Amino acid sequence: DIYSRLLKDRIIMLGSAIDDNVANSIVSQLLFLAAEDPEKEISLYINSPGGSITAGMAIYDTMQFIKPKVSTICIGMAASMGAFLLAAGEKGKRYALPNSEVMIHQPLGGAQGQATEIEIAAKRILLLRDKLNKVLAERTGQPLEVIERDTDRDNFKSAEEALEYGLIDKILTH
Amino acid sequence: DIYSRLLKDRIIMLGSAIDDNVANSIVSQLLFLAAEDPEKEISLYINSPGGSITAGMAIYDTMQFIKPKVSTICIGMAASMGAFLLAAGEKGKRYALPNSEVMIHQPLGGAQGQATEIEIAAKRILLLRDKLNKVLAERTGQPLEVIERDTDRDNFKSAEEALEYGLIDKILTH
Amino acid sequence: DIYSRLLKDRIIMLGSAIDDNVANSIVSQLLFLAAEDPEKEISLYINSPGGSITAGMAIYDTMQFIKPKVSTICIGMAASMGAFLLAAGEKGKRYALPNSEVMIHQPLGGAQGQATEIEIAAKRILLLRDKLNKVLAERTGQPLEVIERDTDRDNFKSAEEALEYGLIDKILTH
Amino acid sequence: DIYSRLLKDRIIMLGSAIDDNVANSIVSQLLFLAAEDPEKEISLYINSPGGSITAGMAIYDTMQFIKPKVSTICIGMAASMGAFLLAAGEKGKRYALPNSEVMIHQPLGGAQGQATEIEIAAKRILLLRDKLNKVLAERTGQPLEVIERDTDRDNFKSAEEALEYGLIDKILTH
Amino acid sequence: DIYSRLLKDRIIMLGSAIDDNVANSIVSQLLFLAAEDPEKEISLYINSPGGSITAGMAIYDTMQFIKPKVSTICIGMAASMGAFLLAAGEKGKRYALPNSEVMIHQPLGGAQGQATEIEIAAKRILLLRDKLNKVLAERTGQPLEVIERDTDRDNFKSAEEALEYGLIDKILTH
Amino acid sequence: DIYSRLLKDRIIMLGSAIDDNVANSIVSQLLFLAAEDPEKEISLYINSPGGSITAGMAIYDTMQFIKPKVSTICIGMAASMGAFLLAAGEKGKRYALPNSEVMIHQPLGGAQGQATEIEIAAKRILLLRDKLNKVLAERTGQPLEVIERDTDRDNFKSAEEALEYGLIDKILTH
Amino acid sequence: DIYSRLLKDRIIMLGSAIDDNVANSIVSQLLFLAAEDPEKEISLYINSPGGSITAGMAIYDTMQFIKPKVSTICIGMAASMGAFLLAAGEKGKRYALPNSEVMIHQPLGGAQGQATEIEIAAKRILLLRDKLNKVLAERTGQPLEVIERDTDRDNFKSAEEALEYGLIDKILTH
Amino acid sequence: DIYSRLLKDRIIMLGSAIDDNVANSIVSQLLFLAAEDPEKEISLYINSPGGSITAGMAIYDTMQFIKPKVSTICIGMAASMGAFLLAAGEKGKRYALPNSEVMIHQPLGGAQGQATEIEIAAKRILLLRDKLNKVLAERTGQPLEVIERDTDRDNFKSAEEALEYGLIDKILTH
Amino acid sequence: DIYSRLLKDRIIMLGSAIDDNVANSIVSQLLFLAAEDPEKEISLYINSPGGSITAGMAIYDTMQFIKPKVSTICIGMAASMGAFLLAAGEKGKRYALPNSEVMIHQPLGGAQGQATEIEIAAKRILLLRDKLNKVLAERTGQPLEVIERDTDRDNFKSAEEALEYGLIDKILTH
Amino acid sequence: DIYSRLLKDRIIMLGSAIDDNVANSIVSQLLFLAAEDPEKEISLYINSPGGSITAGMAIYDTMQFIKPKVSTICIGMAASMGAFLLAAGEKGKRYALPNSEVMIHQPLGGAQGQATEIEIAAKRILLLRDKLNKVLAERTGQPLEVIERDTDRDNFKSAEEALEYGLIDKILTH
Amino acid sequence: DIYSRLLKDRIIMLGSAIDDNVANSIVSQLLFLAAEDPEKEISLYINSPGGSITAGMAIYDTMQFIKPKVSTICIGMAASMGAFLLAAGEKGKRYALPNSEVMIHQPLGGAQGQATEIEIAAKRILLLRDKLNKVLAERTGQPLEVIERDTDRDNFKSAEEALEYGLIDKILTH
Amino acid sequence: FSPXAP
Amino acid sequence: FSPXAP
Amino acid sequence: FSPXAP
Amino acid sequence: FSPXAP
Amino acid sequence: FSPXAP
Amino acid sequence: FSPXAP
Amino acid sequence: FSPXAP
Amino acid sequence: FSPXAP
Amino acid sequence: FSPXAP
Amino acid sequence: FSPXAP
Amino acid sequence: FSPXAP
Amino acid sequence: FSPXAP
Amino acid sequence: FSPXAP
Repeated sequence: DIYSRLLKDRIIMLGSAIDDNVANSIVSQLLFLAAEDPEKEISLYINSPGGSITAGMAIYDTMQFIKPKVSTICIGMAASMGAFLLAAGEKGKRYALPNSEVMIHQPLGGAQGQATEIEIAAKRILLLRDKLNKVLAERTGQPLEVIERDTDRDNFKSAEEALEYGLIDKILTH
Repeated sequence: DIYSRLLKDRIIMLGSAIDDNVANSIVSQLLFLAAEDPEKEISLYINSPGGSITAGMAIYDTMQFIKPKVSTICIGMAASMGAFLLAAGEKGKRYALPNSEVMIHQPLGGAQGQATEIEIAAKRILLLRDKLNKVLAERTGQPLEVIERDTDRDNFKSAEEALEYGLIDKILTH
Repeated sequence: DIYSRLLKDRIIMLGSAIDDNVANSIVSQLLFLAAEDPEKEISLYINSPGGSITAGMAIYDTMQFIKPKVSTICIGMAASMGAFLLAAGEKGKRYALPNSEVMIHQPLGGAQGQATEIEIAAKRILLLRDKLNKVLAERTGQPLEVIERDTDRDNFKSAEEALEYGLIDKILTH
Repeated sequence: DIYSRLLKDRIIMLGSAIDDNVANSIVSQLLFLAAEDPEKEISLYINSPGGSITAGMAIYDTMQFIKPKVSTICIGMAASMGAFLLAAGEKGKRYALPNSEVMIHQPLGGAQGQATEIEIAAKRILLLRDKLNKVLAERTGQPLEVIERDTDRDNFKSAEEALEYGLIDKILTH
Repeated sequence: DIYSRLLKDRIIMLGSAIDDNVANSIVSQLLFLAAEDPEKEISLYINSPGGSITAGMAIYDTMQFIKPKVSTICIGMAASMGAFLLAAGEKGKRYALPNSEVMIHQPLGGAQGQATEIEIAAKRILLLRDKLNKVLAERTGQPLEVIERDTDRDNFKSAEEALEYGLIDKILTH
Repeated sequence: DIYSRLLKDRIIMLGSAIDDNVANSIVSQLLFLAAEDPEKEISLYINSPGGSITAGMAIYDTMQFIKPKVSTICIGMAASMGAFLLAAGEKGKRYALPNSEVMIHQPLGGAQGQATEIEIAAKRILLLRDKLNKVLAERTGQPLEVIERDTDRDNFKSAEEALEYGLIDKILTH
Repeated sequence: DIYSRLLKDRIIMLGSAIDDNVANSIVSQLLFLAAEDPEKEISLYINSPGGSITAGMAIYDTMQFIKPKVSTICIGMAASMGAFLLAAGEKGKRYALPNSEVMIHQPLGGAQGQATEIEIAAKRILLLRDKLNKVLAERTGQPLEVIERDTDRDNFKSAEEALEYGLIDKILTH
Repeated sequence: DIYSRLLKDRIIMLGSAIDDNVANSIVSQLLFLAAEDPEKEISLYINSPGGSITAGMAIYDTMQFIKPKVSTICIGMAASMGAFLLAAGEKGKRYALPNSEVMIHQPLGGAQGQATEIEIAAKRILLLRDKLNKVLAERTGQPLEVIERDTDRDNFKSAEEALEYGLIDKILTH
Repeated sequence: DIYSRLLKDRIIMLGSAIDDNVANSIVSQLLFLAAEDPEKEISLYINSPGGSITAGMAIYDTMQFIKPKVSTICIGMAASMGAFLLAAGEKGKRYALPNSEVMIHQPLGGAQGQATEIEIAAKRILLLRDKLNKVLAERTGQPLEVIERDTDRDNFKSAEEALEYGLIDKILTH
Repeated sequence: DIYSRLLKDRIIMLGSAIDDNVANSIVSQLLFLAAEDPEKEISLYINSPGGSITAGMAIYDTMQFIKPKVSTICIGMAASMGAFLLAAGEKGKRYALPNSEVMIHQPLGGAQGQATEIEIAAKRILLLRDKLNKVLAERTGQPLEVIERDTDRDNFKSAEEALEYGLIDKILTH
Repeated sequence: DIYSRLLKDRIIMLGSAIDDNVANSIVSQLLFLAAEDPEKEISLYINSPGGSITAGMAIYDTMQFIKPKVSTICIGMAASMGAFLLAAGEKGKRYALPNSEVMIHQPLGGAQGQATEIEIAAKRILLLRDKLNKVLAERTGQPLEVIERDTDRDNFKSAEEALEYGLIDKILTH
Repeated sequence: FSPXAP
Repeated sequence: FSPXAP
Repeated sequence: FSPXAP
Repeated sequence: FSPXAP
Repeated sequence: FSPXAP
Repeated sequence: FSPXAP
Repeated sequence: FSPXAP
Repeated sequence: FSPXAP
Repeated sequence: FSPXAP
Repeated sequence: FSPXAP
Repeated sequence: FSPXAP
Repeated sequence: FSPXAP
Repeated sequence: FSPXAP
């Protein structure tokens, strides 16, 4: 398997929407690689449209927990939680290819039923938007107010723009 | 038509779920009857499971606007906004039959999309719950805190219980 | 219209499952006929499989409210709430044809969601079973314990058996 | 297989909704690991939305039966019976990651058919809610009345909140 | 309307499967015609595949109740309860056209659920088969054992065969 | 495979609804294990909602045929034929975990078509109910009349209640 | 017909979503009433969720073309183009009932296919948003920048708030 | 596997629509081959209808990043992003077979919802059309204005025409 | 009927997509009105998205055949063949309301099957595009080359723009 | 695998409709076999109904590119592009079995949308029909005019007829 | 009704696909009009895509049977049997509007089952094609060989081309 | 359907 | 349905 | 529903 | 559709 | 909806 | 839509 | 599930 | 399919 | 997720 | 697909 | 994707 | 359909 | 299923 080969060289591929399955796999791989060598850095290649917030945070939390520094490479598209994960890479080791695309926005969800239930859902997602926005702010250097404003609607960025924004540190060329 | 006959004697039948169509019809009939004779009271027979909040308030607002006093009779079941409308009848002229059933609860709705959009929906339905609860409190005599608590979940009441609660004033027997 | 002709002679036909529509129609007709002549009895012909409990009680409550005595004739089948209505006819004036079929049983319903919500539904239907059983007991002469037992499962009865049970008073022959 | 590798190091992954299949697998793994070494503790990683009550209890009962101490780690989300299982971990060894989410609530079910059948279902689920709430109470330290109240509706908790509540003992950081 | 014209001359058309609607209409027409003139006979033209047992008996019971003699003419096909109704015509006045077809068989039904419930359904349909067979026996002259045997499976008969069996009294020719 | 490992230690897992496939597999495994060693007991772990009656009896008959004693463990839920199989375990070796659930009830089925055919189905299922109830009575110690009564409707039992009833002999704890 | 009666008194009811059919009907009625008496004002009752932009402008353009002054009454809900139409009523004669709801937002649409085609759609809807916002600004008195900002997302307003905003001129009470 | 054999000789097959999966596989293979020997050229065989823009760019960006020169061979059809990739081959090493077909056109997409959201989508796809057209212009030698015009609608080209346009450098014959 | 009233005053409403039914109706009305008075002009109100080409030409050909001059008024939207029909109005009597929208484009169609069959369809639609464009050119005053270019893609025009283009002669205001 | 065995002896089986997958496989096999021994001829067994034109040409172009002579055998049916491929076999080495069937016809396709788009599709398929017919003419010896005429509609040919036409060179017998 | 008005003036409208219903109506109208006045000509307006062959011939045969001369007017489109009927109009009185379209082609059908059955269907449709072609030849003046050739595939004709072909005699203008 | 029904 | 309903 | 509604 | 149909 | 609409 | 259509 | 099953 | 394919 | 689970 | 790719 | 990831 | 049916 | 099948 081509991917299993990449894993042998400490490279994890997040190239599909993020759901609990994908998340559990990535997490296991991260813990595995960290177990084999807590020194050698790990590379997380990203080409994902995003997905579940709790799934992404599972990945994020693991990236932070392990000792190895996790570098991220945006290849193709890094949208929503995928973009979040890209920004979460080890400071100084967050890359993107020349024509990569990075999109940041606010959480998506739903609420059905009684006003009380809708309120429960509303508070949760609004709380998540804040938790995410705060981390983005720390990781980018942008003030919270700026993140809040810029993620109000789908915000597509070129690699050059992602660099200027603080989402990535370097664009891979040749 | 049997109903057209009832209209000739100032009786409006709300015997279906409440939607904009039903609401507009009831509203037109109320204005019509009030136009023909602003003195003779009007009778609104109710056997509805409820429906749209804005549709019910259209009916409610019209009941209040016209001079004729509107009496309400719960025949069969008066649930949700139907129960609200029953309670909205002219004080002293709100009836129910021996085996009628009256159910009060909180508004039902939905929200899809961005956190911001879910928040818009949440505030709206929560505001509506308050506006409705306040009127119920005034109409029943129950304190707001009591209405809020008693409508948290589907609250089915017998005619005897509806009377004790202040939703109706008298039970029709023989 | 053949039925409109029967209405001219104070005969209401309940020959379909009982839903809010049917119920509202029957109720209106009852009130109408009672208005035209509060003395002449009314005949309710029944051939129904039953239906909504609240719908049936709307009919029942109206049968009791009006002055005219309401006689009931079971033609074909009188099951569930239809049987209840048959039994509700004016004592001494409840009929059935030679091969009529009368079936009594307990209420049917459903509950979905949280334990608390299922409990709400459970208490309601169990309460309704009691309310109905009590009236059946009064109308038949059977003790409540007997009604409770005999309605545990679908109980089909011939006209002869319905008569012996106290559901009807006389079998029409020739 | 990445998971088979985790099993080699006594780590079971519950990262999908809980159904009989998942439950039987987890149970088998627990008995297996306990057979290989009844001394070495076992780690149950949880990222599940929950599922069948009887399935969760199969897992729970097995966690209790075996000698090895079972530690639980909430990664991502631990909702419903998943949260229950998280709380069931060996006291002092229940963890969650910084951005983990823990949600507790009451059982969900359904009932169709006769009042008697609906009642059967009602008693069962209400009994289950109690059995679960009692264990939660013991495991958290919260009094039963508190658990009953706090689980009435979907109750989402941050790792910090889960810790304060007594659902977990420690938050993994770095 | 062509049929309304036939009704003016005391002819009722049963030319569709028999359901409660059809049954109620036929019954009403029978009572109507009997009301207008309890002396003049009524003609029931039959071309039906049959239908509901309780619906057919409603028609049958009414045919028996009224004073006017009801003659039956099988035009096309008279199957199942339609055949039963044909046989129910006034003795001596049961006709069929040269190429009419008459089919008699046993009742059809269904049972779902618990053994107890299946048993309830079983007893009912078995009781109905007997009640019907007994009447057929009386109406034809055939002993019950013969009716039971001959109706075990779909039994198609020509007009000549229906005559010999005692289902009809005369074949209309010219 | 985790289950294949359990089979190596004479443990068969019945953890899915019971259909011919499941039944044939269990039967084969029982015969297999009995062939390898007609002395060492076999353990049948149960977590099933039940299923086909003829499928369960295939398993039951095999449990009885082979020399090795078959012990049964209810893990999770043992309903319908699953509960029957649990009760069928070697007297003295029938277990259940603390929060296991055991449900006994009567057979479920269906009948479509002619009265004669419905009767065929009725007699079969009623016969099966008796055959099953009789064995339950022998296995539990409860008199037949008691089994017949207690299985009329879904009867859910806790492990403590299953023990008191005679369905199991011991509750596994620690 | 109740509505036809309202038309006789110069009252048009817009109580359904706005589509070309509804629009053409309203337009015809407006032209009709204006033809009968170009002096007597006309009343447009509104309880609509909105609909097609071109359909609403057809109505709007007709409201402006005819000599009679058109007063608008919001009963129930006036959302999207319905709110626009409410605001379009004759200055000083725009009403709403105590519990009416008024919601303003930006146009909704869709684009599929080639970038060039999507651009065609984009320019159109953006142009429409401006045309609408400008008229709203003139009708309310609010500066364009304010309308643009306040309609960015669903903006629900109470009658009191609609009055303060300049959408209506008076709230009907009693 | 036949393809695995081609990979052993540095040949990657892009013979299916381009989606994230296909893209990630191709990218991995390119990095793999480049790792094994950064000197030996790699051959990308193309027979694809195209697909995701971000997926194609992932492939494109990788083709550019690695040291090995990537030659492209159009076999069958090279449409949309597939044609783009063909044109992206190492200058001088872009081939096509005698009857190959090459089709270039503009990006395809969609937009749903609010005008603001449609505008977000519009700007993105229009930006992508430019980014792609610019590269095509560089790779072919055609001025941008020409590429823009020629890709306005599906532009099918024969191998001879692809050669004249500058999409390929040579046609393989024999 | 409101429309029947408009017909009494020589006004035909084309307010739905154009299909053979609509077309035949419009054509009949035109011939009818022309028959009643070949002198009084007729007014065709248009608010249509367009439709069948042969259907529109049926209308167009009839507009030309009859003596009465046919004036057209665009209310709401006049797209595709609807726009064509608007342009077809009597020169000098083609109107549009202030916010009307007029859209012109090329014909839409489909072809399936053998190359020969696709060619048949192709020639037909291309021939129709020409026939239509030529008439548009005559009616507007624009040269054919201009019509051909401007209708290549959906071309939305404001009333002011429609006037400048020569599609209408005057904008109705007040 | 039986087919893998045939490949070992340089035999490729085209026994399914031709799609990109099939095409890529055949192409790979051809290149593979040619790589192993550019001298030994290869045998392509054909029993296909045809398929994609670009897919078939991928196969055709590869047959021509490689040095080994490719002989073709029609077994069963060789229709459409399959027949084309059969005719493409090395001159003198094109076979068919006694009862093989060979069918030639023109390309099949579809066009949807604007006249301009339909025209794009029309030109393409018409161009393809010509390219194919020309090759068929060269391969068979029939003049183009003859191929064009004979492929206008489905033209089924026996092996004897295929031989006389020049599609094959010899019929295999024994 | 607008059409009923046309009938009063001897105008029949064939403006829908031709099926037995349409055919029977047209036939009845033709016989009716012929009965009222066997002298005054009748006008058949056509705008149909065609339909059933036996249905069209029913109309055709009636056109020929009656004494009144039947003139035909093609308005919109006259395809298949509709075109046949247009050509069937009284010689010298067959018209079409300037932009009418006339399409002639061969019969369409289907055959399923045994070779013998397919052959039955084949002979029938082939016989019908001849019968129709022969009449077309007589009506147009074109030799049969020409009709057979020109109807081999869908042959669309302008009014000018229909005139030149002999399908119509005059084009209506003004 | 007479003679004799009616 | 008389004698006696009506 | 009179006496007294109407 | 006259002169001359009718 | 008068006084005053109408 | 008069003055002047009609 | 031992002690004692196995 | 030999003699002679192979 | 060690130190300390494992 | 050599000479020359590979 | 090295130099330098790895 | 006369002369002669009717 | 032995003794005795096998």
